[PDB]
Amino acid sequence: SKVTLPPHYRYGMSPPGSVADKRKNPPWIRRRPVVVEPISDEDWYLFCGDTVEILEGKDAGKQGKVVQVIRQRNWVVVGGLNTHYRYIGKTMDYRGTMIPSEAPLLHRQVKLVDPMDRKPTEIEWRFTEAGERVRVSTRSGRIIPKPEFPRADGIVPETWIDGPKDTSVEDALERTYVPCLKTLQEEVMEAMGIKETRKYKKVYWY
Amino acid sequence: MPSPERLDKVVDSMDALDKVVQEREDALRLLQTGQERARPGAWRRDIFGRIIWHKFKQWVIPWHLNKRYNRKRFFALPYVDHFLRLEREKRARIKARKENLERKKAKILLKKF
Amino acid sequence: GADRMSKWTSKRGPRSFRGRKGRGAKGIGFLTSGWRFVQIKEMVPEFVVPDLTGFKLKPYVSYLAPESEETPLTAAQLFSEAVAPAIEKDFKDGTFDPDNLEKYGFEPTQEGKLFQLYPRNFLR
Amino acid sequence: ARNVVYPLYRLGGPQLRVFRTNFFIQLVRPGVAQPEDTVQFRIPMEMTRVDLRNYLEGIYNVPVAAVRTRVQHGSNKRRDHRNVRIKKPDYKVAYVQLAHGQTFTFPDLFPEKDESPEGSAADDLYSMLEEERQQRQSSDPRRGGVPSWFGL
Amino acid sequence: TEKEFMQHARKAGLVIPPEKSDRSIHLACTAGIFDAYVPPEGDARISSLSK
Amino acid sequence: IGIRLTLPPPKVVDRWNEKRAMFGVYDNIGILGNFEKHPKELIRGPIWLRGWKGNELQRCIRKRKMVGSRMFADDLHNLNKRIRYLYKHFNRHGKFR
Amino acid sequence: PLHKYPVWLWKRLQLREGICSRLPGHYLRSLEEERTPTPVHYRPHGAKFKINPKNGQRERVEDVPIPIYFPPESQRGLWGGEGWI
RNA sequence: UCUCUUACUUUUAACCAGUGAAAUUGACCUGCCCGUGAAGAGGCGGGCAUAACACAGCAAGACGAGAAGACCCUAUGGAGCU
RNA sequence: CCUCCGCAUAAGCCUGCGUCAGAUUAAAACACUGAACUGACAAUUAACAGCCCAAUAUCUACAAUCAACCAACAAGUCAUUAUUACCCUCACUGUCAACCCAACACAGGCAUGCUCAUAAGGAAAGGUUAAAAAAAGUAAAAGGAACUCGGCAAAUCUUACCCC
RNA sequence: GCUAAACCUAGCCCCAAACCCACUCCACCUUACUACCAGACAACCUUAGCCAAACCAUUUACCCAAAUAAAGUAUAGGCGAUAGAAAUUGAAACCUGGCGCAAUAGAUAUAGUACCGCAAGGGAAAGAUGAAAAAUUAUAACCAAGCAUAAUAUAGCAAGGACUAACCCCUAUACCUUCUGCAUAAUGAAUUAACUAGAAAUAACUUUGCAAGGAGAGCCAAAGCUAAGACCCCCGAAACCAGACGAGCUACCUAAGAACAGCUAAAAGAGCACACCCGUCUAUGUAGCAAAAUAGUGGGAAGAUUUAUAGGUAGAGGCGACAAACCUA
Ligand SMILES: [Mg+2]
Ligand SMILES: [Mg+2]
Ligand SMILES: [Mg+2]
Ligand SMILES: [Mg+2]
Ligand SMILES: [Mg+2]
Ligand SMILES: [Mg+2]
Ligand SMILES: [Mg+2]
Ligand SMILES: [Mg+2]
Ligand SMILES: [Mg+2]
Ligand SMILES: [Mg+2]
Ligand SMILES: [Mg+2]
Ligand SMILES: [Mg+2]
Ligand SMILES: [Mg+2]
Ligand SMILES: [Mg+2]
Ligand SMILES: [Mg+2]
Ligand SMILES: [Mg+2]
Ligand SMILES: [Mg+2]
Ligand SMILES: [Mg+2]
Ligand SMILES: [Mg+2]
Ligand SMILES: [Mg+2]
Ligand SMILES: [Mg+2]
Ligand SMILES: [Mg+2]
Ligand SMILES: [Mg+2]
Ligand SMILES: [Mg+2]
Ligand SMILES: [Mg+2]
Ligand SMILES: [Mg+2]
Ligand SMILES: [Mg+2]
Ligand SMILES: [Mg+2]
Ligand SMILES: [Mg+2]
Ligand SMILES: [Mg+2]
Ligand SMILES: [Mg+2]
Repeated sequence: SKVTLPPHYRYGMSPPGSVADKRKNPPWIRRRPVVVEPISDEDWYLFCGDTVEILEGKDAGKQGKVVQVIRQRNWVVVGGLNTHYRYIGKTMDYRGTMIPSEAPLLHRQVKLVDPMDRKPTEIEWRFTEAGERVRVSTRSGRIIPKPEFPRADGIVPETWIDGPKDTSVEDALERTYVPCLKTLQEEVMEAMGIKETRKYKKVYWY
Repeated sequence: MPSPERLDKVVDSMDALDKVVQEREDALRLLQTGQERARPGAWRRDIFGRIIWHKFKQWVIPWHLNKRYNRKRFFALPYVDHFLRLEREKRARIKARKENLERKKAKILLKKF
Repeated sequence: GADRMSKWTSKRGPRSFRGRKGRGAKGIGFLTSGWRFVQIKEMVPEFVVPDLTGFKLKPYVSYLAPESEETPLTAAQLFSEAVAPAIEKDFKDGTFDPDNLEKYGFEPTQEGKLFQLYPRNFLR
Repeated sequence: ARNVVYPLYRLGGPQLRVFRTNFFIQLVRPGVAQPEDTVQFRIPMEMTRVDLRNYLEGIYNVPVAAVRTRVQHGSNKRRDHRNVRIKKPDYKVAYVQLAHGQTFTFPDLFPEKDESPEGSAADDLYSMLEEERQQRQSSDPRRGGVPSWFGL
Repeated sequence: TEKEFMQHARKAGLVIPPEKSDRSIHLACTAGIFDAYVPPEGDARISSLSK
Repeated sequence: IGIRLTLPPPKVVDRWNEKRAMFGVYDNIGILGNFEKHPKELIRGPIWLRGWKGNELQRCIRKRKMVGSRMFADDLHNLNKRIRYLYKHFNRHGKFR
Repeated sequence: PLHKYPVWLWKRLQLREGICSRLPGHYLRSLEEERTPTPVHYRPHGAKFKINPKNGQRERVEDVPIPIYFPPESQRGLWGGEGWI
C-alpha cells in the first residue's frame, strides 16, 4: 500500500505494486532513467476519459478515448487505437487467444478534440472569472468540459445501499458537539458516574 | 484476504479520530496555560556538542540529589569544536553536490528540448 | 566477533542480564524483601469502557454523505464558541469584571485539579 | 496504551485510567493441540497479563480465568540482495483460559465458496479463453503436420 | 568466492490485469459463433440454380 | 576486446552560438576605451588567480595566502601537505642543478 | 568549496546571531575591547626608532609580548599580572 | 636393530562412477658422445641416433619448485645493550 | 560392529535438518530428499532461574574435616538486638535447535552434576583388483646389539658406577 | 559456436555566488535506545619527529591580518644549509561556469553497507534490450586470451631463402635489465583486456613588437627592453615522533568459588595409579584434522596443584621462580 520506490524506477504500464511489475524491475535492477518533459500540475489538460485524436503513428488521424494516464512518463493510452497483438493464454503445448493491446503515446503525440466541429484543437487554461477553472479552445473558443469518469474507489454513489456496518447519512451529520472547556477525560468521567476524590501530588519533572 | 481495504479504512478512520481529540486537547491547553508540548522539555547541548530537545522524565525527588541524573553531562567541553566544524563541512559538501547535480539535470532537460 | 548490528534484546546476555532488561511493559509495583512482588492496584491501568447498547453510529460511513471543507479547530475558535457569548452577554449588562475570570471557565493555575493540562496528568 | 508516557504514581494518588486505549490484538488459530478452554491471542509487546485480563473483561465481556504470555523470537536469517539481514519482527503471544467452564474451538472462515454471478470484466474474458480452448484443440496425428485451415 | 546465478523467469502469460486495475482490455472480436449455420444435406445435390 | 561495435551518436555542435559568436567582444577594451579597464578585469575565475599565471608551488602558495583562512579543514590540510611536498620536490630533487 | 566568512570571525558572528545579541551593548563593547596588557615579564623598548650598532641607520622597533600561562590558582586569588613562563 | 630378509591384514595404491584443488609455467616441434663457450650445453661446431601415441614406476639432469641467503662484504642505512 | 560416550546446568550463538510448496536452477564435496537452501506458515506458556530488602544506634573470641576422642597450623567459608515506620499482593524477563571459540559440517580447545558402560549415542568399507613405492599392525628358522653417533624403535623386564 | 565482447548514465571533480542544519508519539550516559529515589568527582598546560646540512650535536619555510611592488632588500644563521621582514604604494560595487571525469575513470561509496579485528581501525565489487515486456518475436550476426568444429608424422629459438608439394634441402646461440663480457645454467615475465612513470628556475637560442629607450606604475638599459616557444620521472625499506585502542590469549595480582576414583596410608609441597594439567622420546603429517595435530611412550596428579566468573597493572611501559620469556596467531 505505502511502499517507497527506488529513485530511478521505470514506470511501465503495470501498476507499481503488481506481480509482473515485480517481475520486470526487481529491487536489484538499475537502468538508465528516462528523461521526460516536466509539466506543471496546472497546465496538464487531457484527463482520463475525454476523446482525443492521434497525430502520428501507425494510425494517425483517427479519434478515440483515453483509458488511463501515466503521469510519471507523460503517457496516455487511447482505447484500442495504437495497438499491437499478443497471445494471452500461453502454455508449453498450446497458445492462442490473440488479443490486441494498446501502446502508450506521449502527450505531444496526442491532441484534444472539441465536440462542436470534431477536429484536433489547441487548448488554453483560460481561468473563469466566475470562480472555477476550465479548459478553453484557442482557435474556435469553445469550453471543453472535464468528462465524467468513474472514480478510483470502485464505487458509484447513486446505486449505493448501506450495509449493516455503514452508518446512515442523517446520523453521520447530527451535531452533538456542545463546546465546553472540559477535556474528553473529565467529561466522560462525569458522564459515566466515576468519582475520584483523592488528589494528585507534586511531581518533579526534569 | 477477502477485502483488504477495510483494515486501511478502519486504521485511517481511527487516526482521524485521534487527530480530532488531540486538536481539542491542544486548543484547550493553549487557552488554559498557553503552552504547546504537554510533555515539557528544554533545549540542551549534550556531550557531543549537538543541540537537542531534551524531554523531561517525571521523577520523584528533585534533580540536585538524583544520583543517576547527575552522571549525565549536558555541556560541550571544547575538544568537540573541531568535530563540529568537520560535520558542518560534511553537510556543506553534501548540499553543494545536490545543488550542482540539479544544475546539471536542468541543463540536460534544456539540451533535449 | 560478537554480533554488533542486531539490536540488544532481553534474550542475549548472561543469567544476570536476562531479567534486568525487559521488553517495554510499564511496571505495576515494587519488589520487597523476600523477592516478592507487590502489585499496587492504582498503578495498573483501568480500562474505562462505555455501554454501547443503544448506540447508533457505525465503523463506516455511507457514501451518500456529502463532503465539506476541512477546518482544524483553533484556540480562537474554541474561545469564540465557548466563552464569548457568556462574556458578551454579561458585559452588555455591565456586570463583567476583568478581576474574576474564573466564573467563565478560566483557571488561574492547574495545581488543584485532577486533569491538569500542561504537565498532562491524564494518560490518553 | 502504548507510546504514551505514564503518569508517575505518588503513593495515595488517583487511579490510573486509560480512556481511548491503543492496543490491538489478534485471536489466532494455534499451531499445536491445546485444551478446550485455551484461547490463543497475539498482543503487542507493551501489554501485560493483567492488561489482557482487563481488556477482555471490559470490551468483550469474556470471563477470563488464567493468562500466560511469552515472547516469540522473529527470525533474522534472511539476507537481502546486498547481504544485509531482513528482520522478521518479534511478537508476544498469549493464551487465555475461559473461566466458567466455557470451551472454544477456532472456526473455519474460508470453506466453502458457492457463487456464480454474471461475469463481464473478468469472466467474459474467461468465457472467451475457455471457448477458444474448447474449439481449437482438434489436432490430428493422421495429418502429420499439415495445417488444418485450408478447405482444399 | 561467494556468487550465484541470476534470471528466475517463467514462460506462461496469465491474468494479472484483473488482479486489480481500472482499464480493461479492448477486444475487437468474439470467441466463437452465435448459432451455427447448418447447411442442407444435399447442397452439392442441389448445387444448380434451384428446385 | 577494447573497440566499440557501433559507431557513436552524431555529436552536433552549434558554431553560431550565443557564447561562440560574442567570444572576444570587450576584449581589447583598454586600448580603445582609453584605458579605464584592463583586459585582465574581464577574467572570471577563482578569486586568487585572476590575472596571474604561476607555477604549481606558486599557485598553491597564493591560494593558501588569499583564501586559506576560509577553506574547509581537510582541504586546508591537503594544501599544507601539497606545499610541503612541492617544496621538497622543487628545491631538492630533479636534474639541472 | 569555501566558507563565506573566515574561520576566525565565527565568534563575532555567534555574538551577532542569537541570545548573545540581546546582551546590553556596553557589555558587548567591553567583551570586544581587545586591549594590550602592561609589560610584566619583559622590558619594553623606549622609543619607536632605535639606531643600532654596526650601521648608523635608524630601524623601527616593536616590542612583542611573552605568551605567559595562567593556571586556575591565578583565577582563585590576586596574582600580579604575572604567571608561568 | 642386524647377519638377511619373508609371509598375511588394513590404510595407501591401480581401474570404474561423481565432485574436484595447490605450488610451477619466456616460447618449445624439448635426444647421445667429444670439443667450445660468462670457465658444468637438449638449442653452438664435428659425428651418432631418429615413424606417431597412450599408461605404471625411478629420481641421474632441467646449475628443479616455495622463501629479493639467515654465512661474508658495503651503505657517511637502522635498532637493542653496556 | 563401535562407544573415551551421553543426558542436563552454566557460558556462547540467535531460529541455524518442525509442516507445505520449489525442487527447472542453486550449496548436498554424488544422489535420494536434506544439517553446507528458497519462500510461506507455526512454536519456547512457570512452580525452574533471574529481577530484592525503611531507617538510626547496637551486637557478632571458641573453624571446617560424619565433629564424637586424639592431634595440629597455613588460624579459617555463614549469627542479632532496641525504638520508630509498615497491614496492598504473584507484575516483568530466559525457556526452540543437530548450536560455542578456531576463515570450514575442522582427528583442536571448552566449567559443573549425573549412570562409569550403558535404558543414552553412532557407522571404520562408493564398487572392483591384489601390481611397485609408502604408513600402521601380526608372525618368524639359527644367532641375540654382531646395526647404529648413541639399545633410536620394538621386546622383556632389568644390575652396578660416575658428573651435575 | 560456447565462454564471451559492445553500450550511456547513474553520479562525481574543480569554481563562482551565498554564511548552514537539526523534537510526529515513545525510548536513549546503568550493560546507551532501560517510565519511576539521598554524595553532591568534574575543562583550562611550549607539540614532537621524519627530513636538509650529503653524518650529526645549534639550526630546517608550515604560523590563518586579501593582491602587485619595495624584495628575495635590510637582517638572522656550526655567518652554513637555509630562514627573512619593515617604513612606504595601492586592492572598479551586479552576471547560473568547465580546450573536467563517464563504471579498473570520477568522492571509498548502489556503501562506510557486505566482509575482517576484542577494540581503535581497515574496507570492497557491481548496472546496461526496447516508444510499448499489459510485445518474450527471432534474431541480427562479425572482434582478446581459452577451447570445439579439426590430435599426432624423423630434425631440433620454431623462422627465413625457396620450391610444383605442408615436411624433407641450406642459414640461424629468444627479449629486457645488470655488466669488460650473457644463449648462458645471472634477474624479470603463463596469457589476454584495462590502468600504470620527465612537474620548474637563472643564464643562453629562435621568432615577433618597440628602440636609446622598452614595459598597462614597481624593473632593466654604454642595443637594450617586452612577449612567446622550448627543459629537469615511478614503485620499494628497516626506522623516528604524537595521539588514541587493547590483560576475553598470555605474565602477575585481587574478590568469592569448584575439582581431585581406588590402593599402600610411616607422619608427609610421600609412593603406584584414574579423571585432569604438562609435553621426554619415537613415527605419521608438512597447501596437513591442525598457521603446531594425531598414535604410541612419558612427568605431576592433597598441592609452590588445576580450573569456572568478574576486576586491576600498557608501551620512554606493564608483568616476569631472568627464558631480554609474555603483553590477541
Ligand atoms: Mg660440455
Ligand atoms: Mg635451458
Ligand atoms: Mg632450486
Ligand atoms: Mg638480495
Ligand atoms: Mg662512505
Ligand atoms: Mg647512520
Ligand atoms: Mg638517522
Ligand atoms: Mg628507541
Ligand atoms: Mg532446554
Ligand atoms: Mg541407541
Ligand atoms: Mg574406495
Ligand atoms: Mg627370529
Ligand atoms: Mg659397524
Ligand atoms: Mg657396534
Ligand atoms: Mg625405548
Ligand atoms: Mg640528514
Ligand atoms: Mg641525499
Ligand atoms: Mg568506481
Ligand atoms: Mg578468439
Ligand atoms: Mg636442419
Ligand atoms: Mg656469445
Ligand atoms: Mg641488479
Ligand atoms: Mg659480473
Ligand atoms: Mg635466463
Ligand atoms: Mg642480482
Ligand atoms: Mg621466474
Ligand atoms: Mg584475565
Ligand atoms: Mg604427591
Ligand atoms: Mg605419581
Ligand atoms: Mg611463574
Ligand atoms: Mg640469561
